[PDB]
Amino acid sequence: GEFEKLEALEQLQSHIEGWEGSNLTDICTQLLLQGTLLKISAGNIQERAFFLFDNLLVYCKRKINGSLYIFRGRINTEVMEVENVEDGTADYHSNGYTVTNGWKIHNTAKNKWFVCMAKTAEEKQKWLDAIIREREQRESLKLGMERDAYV
Repeated sequence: GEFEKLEALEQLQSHIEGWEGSNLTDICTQLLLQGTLLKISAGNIQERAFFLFDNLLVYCKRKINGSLYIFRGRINTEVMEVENVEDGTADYHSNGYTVTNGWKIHNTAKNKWFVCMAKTAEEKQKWLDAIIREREQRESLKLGMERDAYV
């Protein structure tokens, strides 16, 4: 049930070194998707492990020692926007490199944009679908609660 998932979250976080901020078991309940993506941010091109939880996106550098990942950043999905990027696009957001299977993420709390690229079109679609699902679940929960408070 819910409790075994929380234990799983604590275990997952134990594989991430240098964690910043609140713990996964305090704000999340599930993992929608994990995978490797190319991240282009502020002139830097870096491969990262991305984790999309309910309410939270985490990205890490890939690394008895249980550490597999090095914490690099997190975004509250409530303040995250996503914008499609069409294949063949090349501008300063991608350092002038041609983007394929890519998209942009806006961290609105830090007013910061960065580009993500997957290796395949199917993997890109999997990410876009998971981002949509995360947002839909979160909005459904929130609207339900507000409906309860309002009526």
